[PDB]
This record gives sequence, structure tokens and C-alpha cells, in this order.
Amino acid sequence: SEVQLVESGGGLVQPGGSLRLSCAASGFNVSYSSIHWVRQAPGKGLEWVASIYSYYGYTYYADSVKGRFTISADTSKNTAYLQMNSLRAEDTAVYYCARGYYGAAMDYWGQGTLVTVSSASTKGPSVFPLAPSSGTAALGCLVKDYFPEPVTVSWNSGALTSGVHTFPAVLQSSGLYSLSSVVTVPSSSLGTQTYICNVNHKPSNTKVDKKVEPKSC
Amino acid sequence: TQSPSSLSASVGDRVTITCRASQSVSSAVAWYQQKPGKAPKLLIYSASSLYSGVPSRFSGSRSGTDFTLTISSLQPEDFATYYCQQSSSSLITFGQGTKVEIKRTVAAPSVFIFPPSDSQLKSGTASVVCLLNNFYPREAKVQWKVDNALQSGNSQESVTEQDSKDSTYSLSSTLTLSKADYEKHKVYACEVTHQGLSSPVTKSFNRGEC
Amino acid sequence: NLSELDRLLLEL
Repeated sequence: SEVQLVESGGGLVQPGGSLRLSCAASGFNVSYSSIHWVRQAPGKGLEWVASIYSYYGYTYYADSVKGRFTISADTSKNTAYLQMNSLRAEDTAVYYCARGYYGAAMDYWGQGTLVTVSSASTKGPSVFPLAPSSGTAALGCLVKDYFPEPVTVSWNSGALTSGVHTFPAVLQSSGLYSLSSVVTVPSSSLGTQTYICNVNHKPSNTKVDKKVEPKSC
Repeated sequence: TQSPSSLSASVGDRVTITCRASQSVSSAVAWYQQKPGKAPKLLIYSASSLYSGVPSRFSGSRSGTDFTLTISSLQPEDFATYYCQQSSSSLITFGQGTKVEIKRTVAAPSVFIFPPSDSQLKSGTASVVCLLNNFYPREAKVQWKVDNALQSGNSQESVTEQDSKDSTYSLSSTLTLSKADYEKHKVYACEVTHQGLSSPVTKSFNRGEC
Repeated sequence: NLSELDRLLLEL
């Protein structure tokens, strides 16, 4: 039996709200092991959140979450949980579960799950073309005003990957996210080759395909 | 110091990272490697013990209060972010961490400017995008000019992760105005200064033209 | 104490 940790739950929650993450274990017994929650805000370092040692009945918490978060474990379901209450904007992060080893070193990790805390409403992006002009031409799509993360962007249904740069989202002052995806191609191909960006926004269940053409005069 | 430090290195280089988790002598210390979009991987535990399966070029050491991770010879797969962890009797602290990036020859950016689409102008806003493509080093300066007035505060930048193929970065700067404000001005330009550019490059357009 | 519990569990 191979060891692994599968996380469930997560998503969008408003400030002051409550949310529970799950960490289903297999390949080892959670009742004779330690489970730890570690989070990572976008572009930031790792931050320890909580730890549980079911055998001894000890739980430990970071000061930043103390009295708001609760770590627990269901022996029969071989699953650990992180109950997150009184959420704040600064709790926005990817949340990882991990198994403990000597010295609380963490040897096996879950896949991570994104938790977004914000008052902004779920919203699909508007997709606008970044039209090429005049060697090498550049074109793209502006994926504007969507919420929450993430969006996936591909080109020609995955057929075009070489030269593609999809930029990290930027959080605007409106509370909405926005990004651009660009691709460099040969100028000669602009007349012949058709270019479509495929934007997919699971949280709003919206899917948009936009053909990027060289603007007409 | 909430974000990881940066370090530029070449393949074959020796690297020593010092742990800054505000630790003590008692601390049990661990080291991790993290790559973008992936969970961290355990490298070292108990200060100096090599974790099962981890290459021998990784080593950990303790000298008094100072905990250290050394990579004796950097390999292509080793370019990533590294974190130390310090466990006390009731607390775990991760350090700031160091992001090791690939050293490379200087490469000037290809610069492109994109006026707002008619589709966006209909919706009531106007975004002007300036693209800096495939350059090195990361440090670039992108300044916006509208009718010869230098701008600040109405644009946001975004930078890609170092490219796996050619070790270059790409950057976008997006000037955002209302439709009304966009219509008030004629000439839009982004000026790019960069190490691989002997002089600053300006790409510009006039609103309304081919 | 947190830092010493995993050693004890691995011995069981």
C-alpha cells in the first residue's frame, strides 16, 4: 500500500465565514501518525497553521489562527480536518496537509487546495483580444474582471503551446482578478493561421473562446 | 521578508542557504524544496539527516544557533525555492526561504504595445497593454506616457516565472483608464529601459489610427 | 515536546 494524502473542500468564503478542509489518508494510520496543516499565500512563503497528534491527544496552533481554527481527526475514516472559522482576507492561501516524520519534518504532502476569503462575488471574465500588428508578431487575450481564481487559458484547444506566456493574475482594486495570455508567432502566419484563445473559469462555470484577428482598417 | 529571497546561480555551483526561522539551539530543523504549482519535498530532517531518496549532494549542518543547507553541485533540476523549518516544543516556524534562479547571459526584451479593443471600449473601460518578451535579467523598468505626461498609479505589472527552455522572463504592464479618460488623450507610449538595451525603447500609438 | 512526539510514534 502506497502512502498518500488527498485533500477535499476549499473555495470562496466571505469574511467572518466558516469552512472545513479534509485530508483523507491512505497507506498509513492517522491514529498512529501526526498530521500538519501548512498554508501558502500567493507569491509568499510557507506558513505553519496547525498540528495534531491523535495518539497523545495533543493539538498545536499558530498564533495567527489560534481561537479561530480547529484541527481534528476521525480515526474510523482515517481523515484529518481543519475547521476554519472567522475567516479574514489574509487567510487567503493554498492549504496543504502533510504527514509528520522525525522532528515534525513533513515527508508526505497533499495536493493543496485554494481558499479565497473576500466579499467579491463570483464572476466570469470578459475576454478581449490583443490584436497583432507589424519577423515575429505578438498577439493575445486580456482576461479581465473575473473572480475568484483560477482561470485556465489555452490556445487553439491546446494545439498551440510553443511561445505562449500566460501571466500570473493581478488582484485589482475592485477586488476582481485580471490577466493576459500572449503568444509570439511568425508574421507570415497571421494571414494563414487562425488563432483562438480558450478561457475556462470553473468557479463561474463560464467558458469563452475568442478569435484574435489582426484589426481591420 | 514575507516573500522568499532571490539567488542567481549556475549549474555546477556550490550553494549554502542559512535558515532564518528565528530558531534556537534546541530546535529540530528540516529543509524543503518547492517548485511552482507543487507541494514541498522533504530534503533534510533533524538538522543534518538526509531523507530517503534525496541525492547526496544535499547536506544539512548545524553550527551553534545557525542552521545551514548546502548543495555541493547545483543540477538543472535543483533550481527551485528552498525553505527551512524549525520545530520547538509547541510551535513550527518556516523561514523566509531562498529562490534559486538560473544565471544567464543578458538578453534584451522584444517590446510590443496593444491598444484597447473596440469590444472593451464598448463596455466602458480601456486597457492598454505593454509586453516585454523573453529577457534577462528580471530587473526591467516600464514607464507609461500619455500625451507626454509620465504616469504612475494607473498601471500594474505581472512577471512570468523563469522559462525552463531559455531561462528568460517575460513581463506585462497594463495601463487602465475609463473610456472617458482614454478619449481625452491622443498619444499612448510605454518606455522600456533594461540592461540589454543601450538606449530606452519606446513603443507607442495614437488613438484612432491604423 | 511537539518536536519530540514523532520520534516516539515511529518507535511504536
